[PDB]
Amino acid sequence: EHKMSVEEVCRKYNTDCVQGLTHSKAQEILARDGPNALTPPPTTPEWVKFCRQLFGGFSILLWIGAILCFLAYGIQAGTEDDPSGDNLYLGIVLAAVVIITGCFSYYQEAKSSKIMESFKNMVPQQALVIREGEKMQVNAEEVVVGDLVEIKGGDRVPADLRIISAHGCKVDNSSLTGESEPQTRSPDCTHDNPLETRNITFFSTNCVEGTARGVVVATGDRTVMGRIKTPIAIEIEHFIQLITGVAVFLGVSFFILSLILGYTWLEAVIFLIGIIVANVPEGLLATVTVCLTLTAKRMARKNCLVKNLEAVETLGSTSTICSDKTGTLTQNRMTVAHMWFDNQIHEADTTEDQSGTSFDKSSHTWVALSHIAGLCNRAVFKGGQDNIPVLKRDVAGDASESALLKCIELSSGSVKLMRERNKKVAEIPFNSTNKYQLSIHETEDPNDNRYLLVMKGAPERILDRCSTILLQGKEQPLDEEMKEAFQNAYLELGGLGERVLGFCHYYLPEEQFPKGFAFDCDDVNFTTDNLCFVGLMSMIDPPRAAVPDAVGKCRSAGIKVIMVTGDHPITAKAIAKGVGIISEGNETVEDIAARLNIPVSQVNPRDAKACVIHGTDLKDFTSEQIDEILQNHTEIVFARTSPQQKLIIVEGCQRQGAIVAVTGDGVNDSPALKKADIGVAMGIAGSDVSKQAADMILLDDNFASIVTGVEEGRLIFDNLKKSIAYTLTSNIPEITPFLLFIMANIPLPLGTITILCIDLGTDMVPAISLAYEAAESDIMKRQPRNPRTDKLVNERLISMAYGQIGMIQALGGFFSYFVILAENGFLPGNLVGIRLNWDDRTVNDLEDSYGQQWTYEQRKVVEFTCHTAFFVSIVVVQWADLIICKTRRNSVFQQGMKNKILIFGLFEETALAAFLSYCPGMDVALRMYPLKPSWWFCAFPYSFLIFVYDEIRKLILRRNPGGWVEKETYY
Amino acid sequence: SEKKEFLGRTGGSWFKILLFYVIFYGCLAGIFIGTIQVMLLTISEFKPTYQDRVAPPGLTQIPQIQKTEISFRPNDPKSYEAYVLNIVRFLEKYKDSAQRDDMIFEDCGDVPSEPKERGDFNHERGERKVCRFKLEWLGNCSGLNDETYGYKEGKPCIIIKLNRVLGFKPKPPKNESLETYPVMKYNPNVLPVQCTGKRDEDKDKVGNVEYFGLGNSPGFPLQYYPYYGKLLQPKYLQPLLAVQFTNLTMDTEIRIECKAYGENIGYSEKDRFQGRFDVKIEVKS
Amino acid sequence: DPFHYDYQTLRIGGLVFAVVLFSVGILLILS
Ligand SMILES: Nc1ncnc2c1ncn2[C@@H]1O[C@H](COP(=O)(O)OP(=O)(O)O)[C@@H](O)[C@H]1O
Ligand code: ALF
Repeated sequence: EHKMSVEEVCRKYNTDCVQGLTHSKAQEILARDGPNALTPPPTTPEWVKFCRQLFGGFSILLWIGAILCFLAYGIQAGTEDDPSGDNLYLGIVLAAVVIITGCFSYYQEAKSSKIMESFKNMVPQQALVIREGEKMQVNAEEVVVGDLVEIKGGDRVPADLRIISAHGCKVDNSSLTGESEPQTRSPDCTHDNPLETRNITFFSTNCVEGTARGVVVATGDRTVMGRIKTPIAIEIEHFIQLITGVAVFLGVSFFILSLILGYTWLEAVIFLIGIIVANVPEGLLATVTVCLTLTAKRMARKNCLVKNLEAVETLGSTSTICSDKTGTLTQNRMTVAHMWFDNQIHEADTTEDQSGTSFDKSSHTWVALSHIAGLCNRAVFKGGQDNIPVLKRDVAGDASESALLKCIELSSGSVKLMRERNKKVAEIPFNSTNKYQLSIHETEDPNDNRYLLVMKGAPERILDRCSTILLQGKEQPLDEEMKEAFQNAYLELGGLGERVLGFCHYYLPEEQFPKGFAFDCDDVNFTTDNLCFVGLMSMIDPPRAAVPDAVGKCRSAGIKVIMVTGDHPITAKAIAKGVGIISEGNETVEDIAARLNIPVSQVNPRDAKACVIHGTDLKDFTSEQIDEILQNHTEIVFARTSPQQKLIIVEGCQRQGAIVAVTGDGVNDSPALKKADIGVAMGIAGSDVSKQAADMILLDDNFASIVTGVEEGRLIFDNLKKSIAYTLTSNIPEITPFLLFIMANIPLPLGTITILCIDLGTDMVPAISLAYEAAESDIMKRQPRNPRTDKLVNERLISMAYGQIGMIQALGGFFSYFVILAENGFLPGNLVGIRLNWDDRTVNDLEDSYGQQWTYEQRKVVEFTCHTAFFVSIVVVQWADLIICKTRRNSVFQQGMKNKILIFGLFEETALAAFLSYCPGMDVALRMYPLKPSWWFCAFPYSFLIFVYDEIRKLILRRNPGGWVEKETYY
Repeated sequence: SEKKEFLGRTGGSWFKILLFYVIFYGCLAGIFIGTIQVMLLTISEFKPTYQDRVAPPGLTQIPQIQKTEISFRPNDPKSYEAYVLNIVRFLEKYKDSAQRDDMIFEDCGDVPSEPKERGDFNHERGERKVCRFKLEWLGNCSGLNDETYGYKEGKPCIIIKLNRVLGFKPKPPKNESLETYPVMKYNPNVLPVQCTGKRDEDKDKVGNVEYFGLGNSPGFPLQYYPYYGKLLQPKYLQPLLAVQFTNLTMDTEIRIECKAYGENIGYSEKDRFQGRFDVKIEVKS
Repeated sequence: DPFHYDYQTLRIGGLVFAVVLFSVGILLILS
């Protein structure tokens, strides 16, 4: 539907192409066609997440081990009678661990996905459909074929449209032709093919620039679209790869050593399985999933949309926050307070009865200003609003034109009837790059039917374009004293922190501009120069209640805050001072010049911390100059910036290696969100493009949510670091016993069954439990982490896990082993070099330190008792390891034992340790024998030692920040 | 790649982390050694704290056989060298010259008697006295004439030995009326020992068995027990029992289980060498 | 002494201890 004229296309659907569609036909046609929802996948991936989770991840290794143990028991049964299983129990427990881990991970993932589904349906799409000649915010899932739909720059197009009126409209497809370059739109067809003609806008194609009005042709799946990593994730993947490589190397080496020692083929393969399963942190995936679900729950607790749950880690690791001025830092609900015309500041008489008579309401200059304000606005009221006060009346359109229209309605009269009186013949919509919006209107009086070009926008651009100024109805050129008085008024208005526009117009001559002239939205044939100035219109811009506290908290977290905006430097500086970007006492170069009465060039740009750099000067700055600005200054406030300059600033801030987050609401902040590491878009005041491009949406529109997001991101990083530190400690006390068995020829202190039991009883439940841990008191006081230096896993963490805590745990296990052997009769002195006779199946005369002789099985019972004691001792020292791993910089006394799941895991691991030994009949199942009560306290001195050591180290960390201890023993 | 000679090998003054690790490991070894010595203070030297894992000791044999079998041919003197060499190497310590008088050993009863008590386990007295055991009691088994111990004309002559247990006094079975199987000349002060076939075809056809014990009674005399320790009783000569199969078949593996019955002797299915032992014996030609 | 002492009762006492710890661990999270 492209070639036919607007009349044909609007009569094919039996709709009014001028006014719209009444609610009569809309309901019935909605019944015929249904809601326009693009088809999702058939239902969903069903029952396959469960199987993928119990099959994928870091479990495949456990499955291989389980099946290998099962076939080892089978081959043991298929050979000479070997009733001692020792493998079927291992297979069952391994399979049970895998199944339980998979089920728990699936349950958590479903818990998170339920919240994610609740969020994606929480914020719906909308469109300004025209019904009964009025635009209302109707859900895009309702819009039917045949109704008139208006598309604004910076919004998502609801469905396929037949363009009937466009004004500079440009469409970003990026999904149907692959060309991300925005394409100009027009009502007139240009090409026969519908995939390239400039009169049809496609489904799910946001309109970046300009406004257009058209009639829908296709809605729903019968539409043109309907037929056709994160750093935390990469760090986790890299760590998993490295740890698996180390584990496979160690397992292979141990298997070869076992073959040289000649245990058996079955014992050697089972030892390989035990070592490889024990040396990998299989609890990492479940811990990450649990952290993600906790983050999703905490985000839902305060209505904050997260697209990818792992972006919260990026938000936690941020170091610079780039904020917009209005719509993000301010409530974006403004009202006119001060004007300026005829060289005088007039306070707004925002009263129905005009109490005060501050300014005349009948002067010719005021009449012209009111005409300009009411005619250039694109704002429109809502239906059935004639029974509502003007201030409380709902207005469609951007906040500036909305406030202007409200002020005109309260002061002048009826804006809608005034617009209908003066016919509008041309429109150039507002642009962030242009910073000025214009329209040409006719004059109702037939005395001089001269076309009126009405302009509004940034006051500096207005002054640059205009040449004369209306003084009490007259027309005089812009004098130097007039310019200086206008300037002084502008600085006075900016000192109040209020947004100020600039208004100007121009009467087009009749001899050169005839009545039947043809204007263009692309060829500028107007006289957009030497216009006549009228006056300014200040507007109260109130900052949000939570903004000052949020900024104070965020800056205290070591996060620099930059306020990049398109407004004037004076207004931006006043807003920054009000919201705390420029703290009181911090002082800029211009302030130094003003205070010392010295030219700015004579002022050294080193005594000033804050800077209010203009935007047009940024065009002349280079990358090195921008880096110098970002380095030399601590509280930077850019102003008068175009979206391309916003992208340039964001990239320059990125070039220092610093994670930068950008928050915005309008279309102008879309490139910054698309480039920044994490983008935040406001919910109610935000545009569709910005929220589509952003990685984070604030539904309730509070700025304090960013602080809690950074809080949760840092918590997610710290919990993962603690889990890694805890689960990596147990590696040494399992490879070390075999190493000392092979080096000193002492009896084996830790069997493969005990190794697997240690893994699944100490590195399984407490590892996930550490994810449930809350946040400490230093999470919002510590400097942001350095991504290039402070990785998730580093040399300091490896040292802490292996050479400091793993060594202590191995020593505790060895002490338990030695005390068991000495109590039964083998003193430590005559143990070195005894492995050759100890393991022999035919030497039943083995002597000990006392002279008594042991048979093979009698001493093997003692060795297995040593194995069980080693397992229990490792559990006991893992108590203290888990306790010290709860907190990173604070003391466990200050942090508190407020985590229920942690005590749960401690008690469960101790109960498993007790039951695995004292259960009758377990001597032949898992070769674990009861140990005497006096043997339960062998590792107690070592547990106290490790707890004391880490408490002392954390005390040193707190009392001496930045010392060598923080440099080399603070993971 | 690994940069060098511009700033240092991934660091500056490297002798900081290494020094810290040296002190840390030194103190860790020190506390480990201190804990070990503190534990060693508690454990008695004259007796162990725990002995339930040395549950009644298991019988063993001097011809320590690697594959629980004895196989050789009388025609080849080499074929049984691995056995007789190991026998004589252990039995050399029982030679009369090695066991001398004068407060190292002591002359001791030629008839089985009650277990001699040598005082308490305290060190109030010095090194305890030791009974002397002579190869003459082993009779024809001992190499008093031919240093072959059999294996030349007759079939092997194994020797049964009970494992030492600290302060353990075995008691012969009471209620000798039944004692399951009957015994010839039942008498106390002797721990009876019987060698017999395991399977039904092995219970018979094994031939006659001659026990070369002490005092014409197959068993261990109790006058030697209890053992008092390597420190308290160095050079302790435990009683030995020699068994010879004078006549039996050839070229057939005969399975013989040598049990020892007593009230303080236990039995385990898991440990086949506790209180008994199985032997597979066959002579080739 | 050879005769076992600390078992057939270490098993019962240890099972009681493990059951107590199991109950305490499984009851804390609920409360
Ligand atoms: N809706 C509008 N109509 C006419 N002029 C506008 C309008 N909005 C802003 N202007 C002017 O454009 C300047 C910059 O606006 P822009 O860059 O688009 O985003 P922002 O004002 O939020 O920084 C502002 O100083 C404002 O005075
Ligand atoms: F101040 Al804005 F988009 F709201 F630049």
